[PDB]
Amino acid sequence: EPARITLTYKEGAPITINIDTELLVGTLTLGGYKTSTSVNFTDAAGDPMYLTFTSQDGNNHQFTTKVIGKDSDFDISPKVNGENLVGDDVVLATGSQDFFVRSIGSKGGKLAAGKYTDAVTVTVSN
Amino acid sequence: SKEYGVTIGESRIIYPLDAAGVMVSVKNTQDYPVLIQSRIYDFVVTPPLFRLDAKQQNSLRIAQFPRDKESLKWLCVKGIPPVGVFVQFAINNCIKLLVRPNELKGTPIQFAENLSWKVDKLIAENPSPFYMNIGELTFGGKSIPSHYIPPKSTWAFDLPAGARNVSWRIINDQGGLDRLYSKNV
Repeated sequence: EPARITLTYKEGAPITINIDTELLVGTLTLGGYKTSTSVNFTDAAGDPMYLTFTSQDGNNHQFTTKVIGKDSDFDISPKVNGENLVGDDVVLATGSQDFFVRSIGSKGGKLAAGKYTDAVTVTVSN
Repeated sequence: SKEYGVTIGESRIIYPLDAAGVMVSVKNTQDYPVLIQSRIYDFVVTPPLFRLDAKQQNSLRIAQFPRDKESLKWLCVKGIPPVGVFVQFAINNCIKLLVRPNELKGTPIQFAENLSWKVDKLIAENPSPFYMNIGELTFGGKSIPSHYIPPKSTWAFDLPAGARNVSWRIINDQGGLDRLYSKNV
């Protein structure tokens, strides 16, 4: 048996400026695996529990997001930079699991229009 | 939408202690090229980084401890691809690298049934020299987020109404599910 892992990212609605909280930034489907703690989403910011998006205009405007999902209807989450935001460890749904990337907020506020990015590694420990 | 995928040709490697090496194929199943970045965690992996083109497969060499027990490492294989929001992902596919002495005489499934259970947490006891990589586990008919049980050791699980039946399947050397065992506690 091969160990195949896939990810699909479906973009969410446009975000308009503070930005609103709990906004669906986009949806991730992880597939191919044979628990939530076996999956870890990491980024350069390395903020525990959140993925951080940074502006490309050199002003270092940031906002954070969480990654969360539902089990067979408790809130669950993979590790994000090494820690879980909500829920106990749970077995992932058979075949594939959806996770929702959802907005939190800006610690600094004062965002500006433009492009914000993040580069995210998804580690799966089969 | 954006797609990502990395496939490793096996879901575990059983590495005979002191053997010269093993080969593992890696596939870039996507339509763009990636750099493949391979690592061992707690051995060399050649090449540690190389370009793998769209739809292509290549091979990695894995090359070399306690002599009574298995040891465990992880091989991780990462594919790095080339208010508006733009996120890029990379998959880092990790599998068990189980270093197994020749002296050990058998495999995990021969000792799968020997797991004994206690509550003190639900504590599994493993008297075998192998890792018991459990793929499915229940107690009181309730699901328990699973984990491996280390050789000659124990592991403790958080409890999920008075029922005492534990059932488990280990994952075998071919990455298949092994037989269901069941015991009263």
